[PDB]
Amino acid sequence: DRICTGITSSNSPHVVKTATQGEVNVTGVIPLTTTPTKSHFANLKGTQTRGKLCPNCLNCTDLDVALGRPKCMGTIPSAKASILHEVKPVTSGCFPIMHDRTKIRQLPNLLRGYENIRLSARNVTNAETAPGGPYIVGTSGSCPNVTNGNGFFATMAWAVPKNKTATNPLTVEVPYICTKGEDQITVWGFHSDDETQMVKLYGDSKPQKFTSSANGVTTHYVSQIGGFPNQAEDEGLPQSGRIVVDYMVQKPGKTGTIAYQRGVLLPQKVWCASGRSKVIKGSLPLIGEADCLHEKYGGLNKSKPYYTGEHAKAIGNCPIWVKTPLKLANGTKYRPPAKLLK
Amino acid sequence: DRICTGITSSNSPHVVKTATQGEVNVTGVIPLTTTPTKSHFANLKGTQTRGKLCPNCLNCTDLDVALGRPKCMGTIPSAKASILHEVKPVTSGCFPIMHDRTKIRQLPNLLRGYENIRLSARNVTNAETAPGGPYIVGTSGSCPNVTNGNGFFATMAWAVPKNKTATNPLTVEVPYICTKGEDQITVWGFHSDDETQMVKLYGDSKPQKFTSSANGVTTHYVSQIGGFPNQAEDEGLPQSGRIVVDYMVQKPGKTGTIAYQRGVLLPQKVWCASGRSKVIKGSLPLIGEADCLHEKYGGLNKSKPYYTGEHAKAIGNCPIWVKTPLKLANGTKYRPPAKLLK
Amino acid sequence: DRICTGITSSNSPHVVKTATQGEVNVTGVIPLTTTPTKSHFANLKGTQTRGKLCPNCLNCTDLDVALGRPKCMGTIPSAKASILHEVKPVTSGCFPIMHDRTKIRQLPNLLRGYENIRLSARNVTNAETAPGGPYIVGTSGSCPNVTNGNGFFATMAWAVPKNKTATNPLTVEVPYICTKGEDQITVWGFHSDDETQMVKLYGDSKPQKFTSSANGVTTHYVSQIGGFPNQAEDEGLPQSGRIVVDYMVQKPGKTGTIAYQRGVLLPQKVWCASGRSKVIKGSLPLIGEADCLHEKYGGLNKSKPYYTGEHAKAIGNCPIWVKTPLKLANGTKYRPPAKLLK
Amino acid sequence: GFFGAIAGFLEGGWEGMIAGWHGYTSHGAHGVAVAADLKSTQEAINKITKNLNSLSELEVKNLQRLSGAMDELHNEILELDEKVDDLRADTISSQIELAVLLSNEGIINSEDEHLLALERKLKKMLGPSAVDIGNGCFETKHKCNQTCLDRIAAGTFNAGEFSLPTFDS
Amino acid sequence: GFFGAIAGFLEGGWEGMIAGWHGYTSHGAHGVAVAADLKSTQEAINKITKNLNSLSELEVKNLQRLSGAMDELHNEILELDEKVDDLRADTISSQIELAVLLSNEGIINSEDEHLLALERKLKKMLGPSAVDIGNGCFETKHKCNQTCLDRIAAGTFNAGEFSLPTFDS
Amino acid sequence: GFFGAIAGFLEGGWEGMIAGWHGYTSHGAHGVAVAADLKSTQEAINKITKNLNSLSELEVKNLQRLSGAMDELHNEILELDEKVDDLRADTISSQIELAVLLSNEGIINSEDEHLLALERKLKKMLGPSAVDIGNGCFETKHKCNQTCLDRIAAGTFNAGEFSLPTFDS
Ligand SMILES: CC(=O)N[C@H]1[C@@H](O[C@H]2[C@@H](O)[C@@H](CO)O[C@@H](O[C@H]3[C@H](O)[C@@H](O)[C@H](O)O[C@@H]3CO)[C@@H]2O)O[C@H](CO)[C@@H](O)[C@@H]1O[C@@H]1O[C@H](CO)[C@H](O)[C@H](O[C@]2(C(=O)O)C[C@H](O)[C@@H](NC(C)=O)[C@H]([C@H](O)[C@H](O)CO)O2)[C@H]1O
Ligand SMILES: CC(=O)N[C@H]1[C@@H](O[C@H]2[C@@H](O)[C@@H](CO)O[C@@H](O[C@H]3[C@H](O)[C@@H](O)[C@H](O)O[C@@H]3CO)[C@@H]2O)O[C@H](CO)[C@@H](O)[C@@H]1O[C@@H]1O[C@H](CO)[C@H](O)[C@H](O[C@]2(C(=O)O)C[C@H](O)[C@@H](NC(C)=O)[C@H]([C@H](O)[C@H](O)CO)O2)[C@H]1O
Ligand SMILES: CC(=O)N[C@H]1[C@@H](O[C@H]2[C@@H](O)[C@@H](CO)O[C@@H](O[C@H]3[C@H](O)[C@@H](O)[C@H](O)O[C@@H]3CO)[C@@H]2O)O[C@H](CO)[C@@H](O)[C@@H]1O[C@@H]1O[C@H](CO)[C@H](O)[C@H](O[C@]2(C(=O)O)C[C@H](O)[C@@H](NC(C)=O)[C@H]([C@H](O)[C@H](O)CO)O2)[C@H]1O
Ligand SMILES: *[C@@H]1O[C@H](CO)[C@@H](O[C@@H]2O[C@H](CO)[C@@H](O)[C@H](O)[C@H]2NC(C)=O)[C@H](O)[C@H]1NC(C)=O
Ligand SMILES: *[C@@H]1O[C@H](CO)[C@@H](O[C@@H]2O[C@H](CO)[C@@H](O)[C@H](O)[C@H]2NC(C)=O)[C@H](O)[C@H]1NC(C)=O
Ligand SMILES: *[C@@H]1O[C@H](CO)[C@@H](O[C@@H]2O[C@H](CO)[C@@H](O)[C@H](O)[C@H]2NC(C)=O)[C@H](O)[C@H]1NC(C)=O
Ligand SMILES: *[C@@H]1O[C@H](CO)[C@@H](O[C@@H]2O[C@H](CO)[C@@H](O)[C@H](O)[C@H]2NC(C)=O)[C@H](O)[C@H]1NC(C)=O
Ligand SMILES: *[C@@H]1O[C@H](CO)[C@@H](O[C@@H]2O[C@H](CO)[C@@H](O)[C@H](O)[C@H]2NC(C)=O)[C@H](O)[C@H]1NC(C)=O
Ligand SMILES: *[C@@H]1O[C@H](CO)[C@@H](O[C@@H]2O[C@H](CO)[C@@H](O)[C@H](O)[C@H]2NC(C)=O)[C@H](O)[C@H]1NC(C)=O
Ligand SMILES: *[C@@H]1O[C@H](CO)[C@@H](O[C@@H]2O[C@H](CO)[C@@H](O)[C@H](O)[C@H]2NC(C)=O)[C@H](O)[C@H]1NC(C)=O
Ligand SMILES: *[C@@H]1O[C@H](CO)[C@@H](O[C@@H]2O[C@H](CO)[C@@H](O)[C@H](O)[C@H]2NC(C)=O)[C@H](O)[C@H]1NC(C)=O
Ligand SMILES: *[C@@H]1O[C@H](CO)[C@@H](O[C@@H]2O[C@H](CO)[C@@H](O)[C@H](O)[C@H]2NC(C)=O)[C@H](O)[C@H]1NC(C)=O
Ligand SMILES: *[C@@H]1O[C@H](CO)[C@@H](O)[C@H](O)[C@H]1NC(C)=O
Ligand SMILES: *[C@@H]1O[C@H](CO)[C@@H](O)[C@H](O)[C@H]1NC(C)=O
Ligand SMILES: *[C@@H]1O[C@H](CO)[C@@H](O)[C@H](O)[C@H]1NC(C)=O
Ligand SMILES: *[C@@H]1O[C@H](CO)[C@@H](O)[C@H](O)[C@H]1NC(C)=O
Repeated sequence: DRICTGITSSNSPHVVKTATQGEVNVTGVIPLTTTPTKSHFANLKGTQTRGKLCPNCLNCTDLDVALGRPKCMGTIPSAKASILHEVKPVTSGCFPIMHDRTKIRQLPNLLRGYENIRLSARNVTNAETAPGGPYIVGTSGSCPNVTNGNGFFATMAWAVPKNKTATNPLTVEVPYICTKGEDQITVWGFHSDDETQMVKLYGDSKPQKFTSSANGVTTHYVSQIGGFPNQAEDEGLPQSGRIVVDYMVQKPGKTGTIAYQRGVLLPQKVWCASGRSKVIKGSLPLIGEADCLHEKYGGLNKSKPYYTGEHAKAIGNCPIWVKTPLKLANGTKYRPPAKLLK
Repeated sequence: DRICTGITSSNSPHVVKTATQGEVNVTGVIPLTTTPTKSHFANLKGTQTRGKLCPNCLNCTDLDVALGRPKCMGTIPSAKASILHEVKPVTSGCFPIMHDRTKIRQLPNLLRGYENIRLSARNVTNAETAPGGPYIVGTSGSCPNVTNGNGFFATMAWAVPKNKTATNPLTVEVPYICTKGEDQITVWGFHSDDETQMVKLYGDSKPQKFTSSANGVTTHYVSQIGGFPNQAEDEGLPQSGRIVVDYMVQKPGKTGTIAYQRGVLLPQKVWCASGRSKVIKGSLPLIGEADCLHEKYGGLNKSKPYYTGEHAKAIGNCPIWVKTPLKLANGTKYRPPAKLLK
Repeated sequence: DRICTGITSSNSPHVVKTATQGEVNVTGVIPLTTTPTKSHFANLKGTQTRGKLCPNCLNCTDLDVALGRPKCMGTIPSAKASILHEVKPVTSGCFPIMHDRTKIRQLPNLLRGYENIRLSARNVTNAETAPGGPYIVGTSGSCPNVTNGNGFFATMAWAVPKNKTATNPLTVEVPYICTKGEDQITVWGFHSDDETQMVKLYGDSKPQKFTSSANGVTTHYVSQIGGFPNQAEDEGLPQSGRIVVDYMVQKPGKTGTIAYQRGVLLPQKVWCASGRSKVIKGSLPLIGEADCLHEKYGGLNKSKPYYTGEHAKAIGNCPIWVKTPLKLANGTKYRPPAKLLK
Repeated sequence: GFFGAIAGFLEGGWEGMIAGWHGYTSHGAHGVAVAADLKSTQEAINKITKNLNSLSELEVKNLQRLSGAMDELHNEILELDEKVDDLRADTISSQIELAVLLSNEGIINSEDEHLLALERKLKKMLGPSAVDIGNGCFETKHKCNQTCLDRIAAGTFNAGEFSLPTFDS
Repeated sequence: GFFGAIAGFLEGGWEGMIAGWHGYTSHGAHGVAVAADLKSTQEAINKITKNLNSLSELEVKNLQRLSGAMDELHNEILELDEKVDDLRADTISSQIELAVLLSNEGIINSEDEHLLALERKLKKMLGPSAVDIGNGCFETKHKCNQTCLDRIAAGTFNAGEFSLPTFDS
Repeated sequence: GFFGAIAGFLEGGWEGMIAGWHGYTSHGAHGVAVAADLKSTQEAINKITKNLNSLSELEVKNLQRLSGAMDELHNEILELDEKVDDLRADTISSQIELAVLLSNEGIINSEDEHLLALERKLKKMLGPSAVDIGNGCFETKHKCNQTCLDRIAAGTFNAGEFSLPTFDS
């Protein structure tokens, strides 16, 4: 009489990978993979999320807040997780900017990159005593106040010169100004207007040249006088003219240098930013919470160790991407049922 | 009487790697490695190859075609594999360019990077009505026609001003112009000439300034009047002067801006390019076909899974590089022949 | 009577990782990990170390040597290992530079990157016959000689113009000049001074413009006339004025182009550099020798194959970084002592 | 596997052991009995569980946006960042695929060790009167129907229930 | 290997089995006979073949030029792209080296399992009259010359050809 | 391990074998004797040593500063270089962790093979009069005190010292 050892025969629909035996069939498997689905973004659990540079300086753009617009000036906190919702952000009024002639659009997206950001603790450069004639810090309607009046970006001073005269390039030397080992983001620009209005506000009616230097990087601009572009991302008709605006990143302890002429929107309130926040491209009504933010799939919480789908940047406690669905053999290699015995 | 189990003793010239036993000798081995040899480049099987931006606009350079030279204007297809044969491409005539003063040389190599490219579907900016005086779209011998005459790069308009007068910087606003989410590559430049000829063609004989702005990137040029460099990559003697040419990459939906004076070769026919072609450094008489293009070894078809040699960029169905020749043990660890038995 | 096989029970304080059995206790372990300690930097064994661009042109800065200062001109060798000790290097006198307005500070750190470097084998551009009027190669005290006198950076010529007159931009064409497939690092700049002194030395007292072009990269400067910054990194009182200096990297066979006016410190002695030296951030009294230089831990010699600690760049025969301390099981899984027998 | 093939085991599934994966068969006048050892299977199920825990420990850095690289100004950098992200994803994925492969091979190959273990558990409790074939089977001097077999799977068997010798602990 | 050394097997090559890698020897008045099992060796040759197929599945992204990075204008980017290419090549190469190492170790270490399998195939067909030593060898009550041995390698043997007992299927 | 549990071995440490990791016990009127085989343990110690040498061969490119990327001018490149350095460090670290894990698992799992080898060394030298249980133990027809056991660990034993049969080489 025989008493033997044997293994089972069973339903083995799952196929697994094996180096020695090639692809084998198996009783059961524990899948390690999943294809998540596109859902909305949420609050990264262990850290803190952003998307609006400011919550309590409500009804604005991110860019508006970046530029230092009158009402859009809220004391804004930290994160260590940030969502990038507008790849090319827009302004919501104030004085008409010719956005596309500089890198200025991305200024919020740059700021977003830091943990700690702050409007200012002063303003860098005396707008009145600035090189070139004594200036009257121009202000403009088209940029209301808390009380109404005329506004001009806390960011920059609208240096309109009394003693109206043409000027050979003047140099300001925008100093560091900040606390700690923060960075400084200086913002500035130049106003230009039509032939007639140019002579009115400044004693010159020809293209004005502007050159900046910071961390070895030089930029050079030449103003436009006539036929400005069909006003957009503005409010209401100082349409005679426009502003070209640019930013300047000053690393800790370093000095910037703006050579300028007429229409110079000198810098004033300068950002100081520090730390590194983890940034990702998302969509921003941030509903509830997830474990891990995926650029595509979005708010998504970890179930299995690996995931299948579209690879993309993701932050937080994420499953790791994998080329193919992966299964862990939880059973026995398929054996046919046996009567091949005697 | 004994009946035992035993293993063989045999020729075991091949040595293999083993974690537990160190380096062991083995009966046979299946090598997984090879050192390919430098051979010519060929047509990447599963995709489609380039090397000449255009086949049917024959006898030219790639740069010539890039610049929009009169005869070098062939309706050019797609690839998804491209070969980069000239690291620093040359022009084959037309008006003498001062190539080295801008990034213009690489323009083909940039274009090559895209799957879909196209000469134009229009021309951007009215050469006649361009800011500054009414222009007569200059044409020049040294750049023949299909019929002979005077040529000037479909790319750009030779804006020669009637009413010859000096000009403060004028701004054009080079618009997007393209179909789909393509990119636009705008091309432009400025002609300069000797003292006398400068006053003749334009009413001014002093260095002329030129500034462009696109996607936040600014460039600034100052023309040369005298002692131009020993003409090269040209045809025949409008040697009085030269052209400095540059390109401007407009991403989808974005506007470029050229501030300019006298000698302005305005843009006209503008490239639209889309898709991504896989590019590699090669040599270009493309003979027959291979499986995988290697920067060094070149046309090369997969035999074994891994390869030894020089690492380099490679596209297609390639073997993967490996530090050392690798062998798969196909046999038994070396045992000495046995009479150590009783 | 029973004779059995058994394994030991012993002190098993060490815990190890195992895929099948989870974390197990083990008799003994061979640790593969270590946390090195911060110690000084030393001479990388198999290669050759740098830190001072020059040893025998003693008492100087690296920048001083870069700039071609009179006494700081030592015939300097090779390495294949280099230490970067000053992230933002300083000058030790000569004519006062306005360092922060260009990328010039990093010039040594760039040079350091090459194996082979050399002061010059000539000087590029005739200082006298340079475009613009005949120049008297200005020299200045504040920059002593081997014998005392007036010095000005072997690097550059202080092109002071006899026939004092204002000048429309003039173009020089800085040629390649070098041996082999080396790179060329051209150095240049512009002197500026107060209103009165400007008219004295050059016939013009207004902001002077300067534009360079090399390998498609354009830079543009505008001189300052008044209120120069509180002199620093200088010697002794030609405080009327300052120098802004910049460098230009010419790849093999390529020509540079400087458009300039008044105050032009033309280039002269031009660096040729070749090869690639392995560079790392360190601190530079180089004491004795190590096996492997770590940015943090510093001079450090290999004991175990892996290391725990702070990841950082490291060169030479280094242990490889690892997230967690790793041990190799050298013994038996913990078994409790046995009387669970009958 | 390669062991069972050479050392003539039966590549024979026994549909019927509804419970365990591995156990004992039993052959005679009664026909063929079948049993499943409830310790070989819980030991197999445990191994797999731990392997799952090991496979699920791997931590890999997050992989996010470049802080200073701007969406329209630094596109050539941003491209190289896309390439880096892709190559990371690819490399680790291929490593994960390898980890699991080795894991699988191991789990699969183990079965023949369970069988070889189960067989030694049997040799002991069948006593010295039995005869080991080499098959993973035993020639016994007594009958073994389902109740007998079930007692071998439970470890509650006595060769001595049927007057034969025994190994005493 | 470490098994054969401890459990006193013979680290003995038998030049002469021209065919298989593993088989049987045979010792007596006739001297020493040698045979090679043609199933242990085709099972070994198959394993290796599949391992080769597994090793040859690994796909790794192509690794090409940066589309927007230009040969004279973006050299600092292009350098970082060279570095990336090199580090990729290095990482995957080291992973491939590991995959093969594990593969090799496995293929090599398997031999002692073949031997242990072959031995069980023998214990069965030599019948219950034989005596297992522990060596991987058997003391038999009958002579076994080359014709006898060749019949054990073929699996066509009968202890009963020489009037002795047998295990019946 | 999973083998010893199923095939009822003793998960029993024998504190007392001060020398080897693995060896023999011995049970009777004399009580319990203990010995350690000095060949199973030097074979285990060797394996580990080589594994250490294998683990210590891995070469990985140096990882240094970008030559043309300058500390204040190219910060967006330098950042992407930090990212690259970090991701390299992470990937290889995770691979090294895997190599060692497999190494450990192997070293640990091997013990039951040593035991199984040691047991075959015993079956031979105890002779044909002994009885293999399946336990990794043997029922003998003679007493075996410490001096007898020490002679089994040394391989210097003769079943015949006590008039019983023997297997002759
Ligand atoms: C700028 C201006 O004065 N425009 C007012 C005016 O516009 C037309 C009118 O002057 C007319 C007179 O001949 O000429 C037109 O000029 C051009 C024409 O545009 C060209 O196409 C053609 O080629 O040549 C013509 C002749 O030169 C003018 O277009 O009339 C309108 C309607 O009545 C007024 O709204 C304009 O006044 C400005 O209105 C805005 C609101 O819409 C503001 O209230 C302006 O007040 C500020 C401001 O808030 O921005 C007050 C600031 O203190 C001041 N800043 C400084 C530093 O002085 C600014 C600044 O001067 C202007 O914005 C410059 O454009 O104005 C109010 O002046
Ligand atoms: C430019 C020109 O007119 N050159 C022709 C001429 O050259 C010498 C001659 O004029 C002479 C007269 O005193 O003076 C020399 O001037 C300089 C000297 O170079 C300096 O070294 C010194 O310092 O000062 C001197 C005094 O100023 C001239 O060098 O003579 C030669 C030989 O006879 C002619 O070939 C030149 O005419 C041009 O020839 C070329 C072919 O070689 C073309 O056919 C030109 O025709 C075009 C053209 O095809 O490019 C026709 C175009 O319609 C026209 N474009 C526009 C917008 O007007 C261009 C354009 O004017 C020129 O290219 C500008 O250089 O010419 C033909 O004029
Ligand atoms: C530059 C100069 O001449 N300074 C000397 C002088 O300075 C004051 C003095 O001239 C005074 C006269 O009215 O006016 C002051 O001018 C300004 C004032 O600064 C402003 O604040 C105000 O707004 O307006 C005033 C009126 O314009 C001057 O500041 O006096 C001092 C003390 O006596 C002298 O040291 C100055 O002479 C120079 O001294 C230095 C050493 O300190 C050198 O020895 C100079 O010699 C060189 C040199 O070595 O650099 C010799 C070179 O050959 C020469 N190079 C060339 C190309 O000509 C240079 C070069 O001219 C100067 O460096 C330019 O500043 O000088 C020596 O002249
Ligand atoms: C082993 O598994 C495979 C699949 O893993 C089974 O065959 C598959 O049958 C299903 C039923 O819809 C199909 O989806 C698959 O396409 C089939 N396989 C393939 C690769 O085409 C197979 O029946 C299982 N069992 C056995 C005994 O092989
Ligand atoms: C610098 O900051 C101050 C507030 O700290 C700004 O405030 C006033 O600006 C007006 C402009 O017309 C000046 O006339 C006042 O002297 C400033 N102080 C006040 C409120 O009395 C100032 O605008 C900022 N920068 C400038 C433009 O100088
Ligand atoms: C992922 O995990 C978290 C668990 O914290 C989920 O967050 C909860 O969202 C539910 C929505 O049904 C709310 O009711 C809870 O208030 C949230 N957490 C708790 C318990 O406070 C999240 O919804 C999960 N799913 C995904 C994909 O985001
Ligand atoms: C095992 O293989 C090694 C090589 O893999 C054999 O020794 C080599 O002999 C060849 C003959 O030309 C040389 O190329 C090698 O240099 C020798 N080895 C080394 C590392 O130097 C060896 O003879 C083989 N067989 C045995 C039994 O060891
Ligand atoms: C814009 O494209 C047109 C063709 O679509 C170009 O064609 C002619 O250019 C000449 C230049 O002298 C003009 O006089 C004609 O009016 C154009 N049309 C024709 C052929 O009659 C034109 O050159 C392009 N750009 C310019 C320079 O305006
Ligand atoms: C690599 O593989 C391809 C196989 O398709 C080879 O391509 C053939 O080239 C031969 C040259 O002898 C021609 O006769 C054939 O026309 C080509 N393919 C076919 C069959 O149409 C290629 O030559 C191989 N070798 C290398 C290294 O390129
Ligand atoms: C097995 O090792 C663990 C540690 O590797 C031992 O328990 C540890 O006791 C030490 C003594 O100071 C502590 O540092 C650890 O905190 C303890 N373990 C943990 C994880 O907390 C254990 O005693 C060892 N032996 C056995 C039999 O388990
Ligand atoms: C070019 O190199 C030469 C040495 O090779 C430099 O030497 C002298 O410069 C002075 C400047 O006043 C000239 O007057 C002399 O003609 C030069 N030669 C000598 C020593 O007689 C020269 O300075 C360098 N560059 C310049 C400025 O031309
Ligand atoms: C790392 O290894 C080297 C061994 O070459 C050590 O270098 C020696 O430094 C000692 C200091 O005690 C000197 O006495 C020797 O002159 C040096 N090498 C020899 C033998 O010539 C180095 O000190 C070691 N330790 C570290 C961490 O740097
Ligand atoms: C708002 O605007 C008025 C003038 O336009 C200005 O004087 C006032 O300071 C502003 N409001 C504040 C800060 O109280
Ligand atoms: C070729 O050139 C002539 C004048 O040079 C021009 O008028 C003509 O349009 C061109 N050929 C064509 C497009 O028919
Ligand atoms: C040092 O300086 C003097 C004048 O300042 C100069 O003439 C001389 O050539 C220099 N020394 C040398 C090179 O002999
Ligand atoms: C073991 O038994 C032998 C006799 O066979 C005796 O010589 C020896 O003393 C015994 N050892 C001990 C310590 O009991």
